[PDB]
Amino acid sequence: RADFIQFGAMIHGVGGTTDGWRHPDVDPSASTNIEFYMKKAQTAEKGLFSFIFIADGLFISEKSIPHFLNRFEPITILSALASVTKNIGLVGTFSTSFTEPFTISRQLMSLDHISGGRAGWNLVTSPQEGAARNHSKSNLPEHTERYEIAQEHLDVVRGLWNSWEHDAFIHNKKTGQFFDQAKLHRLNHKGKYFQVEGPLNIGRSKQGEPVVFQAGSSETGRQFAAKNADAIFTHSNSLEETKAFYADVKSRAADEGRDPSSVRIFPGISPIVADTEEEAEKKYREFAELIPIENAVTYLARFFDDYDLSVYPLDEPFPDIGDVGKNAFQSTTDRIKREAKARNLTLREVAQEMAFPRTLFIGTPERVASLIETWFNAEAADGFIVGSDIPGTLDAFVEKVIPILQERGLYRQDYRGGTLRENLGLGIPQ
Amino acid sequence: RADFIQFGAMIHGVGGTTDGWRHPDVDPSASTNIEFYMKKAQTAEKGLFSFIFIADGLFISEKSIPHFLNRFEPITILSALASVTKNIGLVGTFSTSFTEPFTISRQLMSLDHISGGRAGWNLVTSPQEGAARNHSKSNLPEHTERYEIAQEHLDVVRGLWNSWEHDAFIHNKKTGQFFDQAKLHRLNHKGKYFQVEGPLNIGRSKQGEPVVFQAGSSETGRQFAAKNADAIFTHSNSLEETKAFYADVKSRAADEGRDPSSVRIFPGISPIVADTEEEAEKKYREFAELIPIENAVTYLARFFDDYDLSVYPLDEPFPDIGDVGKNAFQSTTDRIKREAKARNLTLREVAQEMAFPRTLFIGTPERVASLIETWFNAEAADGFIVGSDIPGTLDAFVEKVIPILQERGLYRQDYRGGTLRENLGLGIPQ
Repeated sequence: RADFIQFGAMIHGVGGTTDGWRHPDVDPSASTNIEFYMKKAQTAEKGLFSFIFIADGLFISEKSIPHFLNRFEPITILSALASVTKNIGLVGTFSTSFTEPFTISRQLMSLDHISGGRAGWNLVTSPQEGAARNHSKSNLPEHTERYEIAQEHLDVVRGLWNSWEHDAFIHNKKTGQFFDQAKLHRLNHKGKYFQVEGPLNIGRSKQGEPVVFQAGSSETGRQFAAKNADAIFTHSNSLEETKAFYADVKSRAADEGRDPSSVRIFPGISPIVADTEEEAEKKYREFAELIPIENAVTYLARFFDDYDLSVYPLDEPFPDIGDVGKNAFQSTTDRIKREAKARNLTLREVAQEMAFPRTLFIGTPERVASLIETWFNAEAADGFIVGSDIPGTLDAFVEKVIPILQERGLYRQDYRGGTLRENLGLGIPQ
Repeated sequence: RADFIQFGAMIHGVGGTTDGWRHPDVDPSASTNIEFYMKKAQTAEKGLFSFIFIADGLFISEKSIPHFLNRFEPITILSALASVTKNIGLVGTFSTSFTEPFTISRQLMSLDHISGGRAGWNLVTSPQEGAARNHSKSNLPEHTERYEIAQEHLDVVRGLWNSWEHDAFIHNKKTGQFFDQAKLHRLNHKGKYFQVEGPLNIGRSKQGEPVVFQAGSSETGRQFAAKNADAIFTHSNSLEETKAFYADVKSRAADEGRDPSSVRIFPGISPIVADTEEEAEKKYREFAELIPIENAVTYLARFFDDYDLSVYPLDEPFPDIGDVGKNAFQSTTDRIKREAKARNLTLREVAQEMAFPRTLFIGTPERVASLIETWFNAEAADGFIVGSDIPGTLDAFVEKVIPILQERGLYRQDYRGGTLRENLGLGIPQ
């Protein structure tokens, strides 16, 4: 391909699982540990990653995963990371549901100035229902209305970012003209959900304004992202599904009058790289074995409801149970039955793999680089957002996979520039 | 006195005046210049200052002073400064009028974790009226209602900060107990202005929770600050007025059932320190002369409305105009008349001094240290918040005034600790 592949690094504290933090290598305080976040950010920058990504959440219970219980908030951790990094982008999740767009617009643009033009906004339209009750609302608006709110919120945020033209600040000490008043613009916005006069009290950044990311998956969300986003996150459940998503979103973007190459699609992967196939599998198994087996069998039991799995000896082959019946997730049960037979899995192993599935992107650096190249050449991805919950995985990826991609001409030898737009290959608007 | 005096440093970009940025020494981009903010923060830390302070604003027009037009937002710049400082506090202005307390609570507590327990909140109840129209409101609530909103907002913020007990996170890998569920508390708040279920998704910091600052000056604001604040900002218009403010607020705090020593009162000063009296006066005059004289005479004309000041030659003594009449600011006009006669000021000089008054805290390091000691011993101040708009003033203060205060036993030789509470002399609540 003519362009280069890009990577982002999701920094996610003690990770996305219930029990991964119990591994001997995991620092259980990682989610509020500034050293952990700084070290991961600098590892990603060493790998020339275009950005780091901080997810977010606004509602928890006693059953939330450990990372969700106690974690940094995104604009603060990204601003702190700006001071100890140089070129890597800083992408944070903020919802359109609660905060006023003037506040979000200021905070993102301020990060964009602090960082020299590296800010990005992952826009979330639909938080958990319970989040409404943390923000003085009885309930969230309905799906359709949440996307109308999000469109108006984003329009106001981008309108405010353009309050000042890029050359508005003359700073002429001799004449006393600090700014050119013809280059200052009030928004004067009076919409259904927001009324915002302006102007914003911060000007254009070195990349013009922050980059917008979105992870819309529904019909409505795919269309919203194709209309509005610079980059789109998606899943990597299969090459076929991701290829279909990519083609659909790129087509929708053309329908909206955009150049499809200006929308960069980033599936999420969590690769497990080791020097040998067996070593990588051993690392996967160490983490899959952390789940309390009774919890995994109980969750497995949801797909074989007509049986008590407790009578089956754990360390014997998975039973030829399953029959047919009919459950809302029955095609799941036949994939489970087929995999268990294909690899002669025990009941314990089936339970463990269901609680923590094995990534396709597992094995030698050469295999993982080749898979990544294949997805890139197949137009399933313009890049990947790399998770690294298992300790050492980001370091292994940067040290071992990146040099192969560089040697094959798919990855740059150094940063293209100092702004997120430049490193993603986007133009800067004014 | 038995305690030590403390200082904060207000970092304020190109400063608080209309024309100070035109001085040859001022960087006119300072207000969005990360290097400027980092250098000032590190100078204050060199001086063992207990905190830096970032003011804020939420509404501008073409006539706003240059710093207000284009400036960092506080939580972002404070988080960026956390990474490049060690012990100094990080105090930011946020209003209770627009943002939900869950958001403010998270962002402040996240800064408190990033920084190791150095966050502070300057709580503003009453922003400019125009700010309402930047946040989807027709108008701000009335004075009384703004303070009721602020009380409920603060109560929710502090309630959320106590969602987790300080020892809630067990992190027991062997048992799988990440937290003690008996040490997690929902707020379940249902008030007039806010409804917030909780819990917050971040735990206690190394100082428990952030410190609250307030600058209430009205009867209502003084009472609100005495009830709620750990530290209070005020003006330094005269020793007598500041002494009266100090005694009043300390008495109100005792009325609210608090130990008055747990409320630290910080008047604001902008000292101009030089090796000689004449050198310091020369620096003052360089900045006072920057104002376009027609603008200063026009503003001066508001106190002598029954005369055209344009007929009076600029460089002759100030005219014996003024008579009596009666204007809402007439006692001002007699102070002006009396000063102009006392120092034989020209019309130009009177205009310049009105546009930019000369601080009492001007002159040699020995004079400025002695004045500061006098205000401290007179119980006008527990410390001062130091402005340094004139380039070099913070450096001169740190290099020349601080060592005198240390030699006289009024200032520590090193930081008391790494948290803002410790350095202010406050206890930590749990």
